[PDB]
Amino acid sequence: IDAFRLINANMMVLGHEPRQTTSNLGHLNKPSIQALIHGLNRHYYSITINYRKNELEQKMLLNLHKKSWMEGLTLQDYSEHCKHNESVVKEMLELAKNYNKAVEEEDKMTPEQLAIKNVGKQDPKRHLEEHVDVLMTSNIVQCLAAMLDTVVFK
Amino acid sequence: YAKKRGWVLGPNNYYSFASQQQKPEDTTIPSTELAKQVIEYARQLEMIV
Repeated sequence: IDAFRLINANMMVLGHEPRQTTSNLGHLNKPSIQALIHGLNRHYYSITINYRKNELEQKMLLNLHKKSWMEGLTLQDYSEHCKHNESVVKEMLELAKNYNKAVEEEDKMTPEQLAIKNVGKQDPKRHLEEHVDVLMTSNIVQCLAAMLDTVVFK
Repeated sequence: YAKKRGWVLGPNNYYSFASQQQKPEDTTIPSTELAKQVIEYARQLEMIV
């Protein structure tokens, strides 16, 4: 979204965009190439946009578009949760065997060059513990919500 | 032992009472401490950043 304003031709011997004592002109956009090919900057000029943004409209649009009350202690119970506990471990086994491969390799093939010529978003740390995080977050939030429902409901 | 304890000779028989416990167990009642025990796991993973 952008806003504009038509400039005169009477100031052809003077500075079009007659701007002055401020340093917030170089912000918000440099004049883009797809827009200065047209009447920028000799027919019209750009003008800055910020938003009259306030509380009681910010919070009612935050809290009402993304909210879940009774969902916060549901279970998604175990037939697909414990199934997903198989779904990650299996390739994590094979990716651990791939983690075995690079570490027992450990050759002086100029190892700062050996690490940089095989960046692949791959085994040793990238395709590692990322899975360990997902196994951790899924099982704790499952089991902690399970113990609370025993506590709360009788 | 008749005056200190029981063990009174009745009809040629000593009576020792049952010293048996009752064992009131649920053992899911470690639910608060088990929910507590999960919390310091995720705490010690995080919080050192």
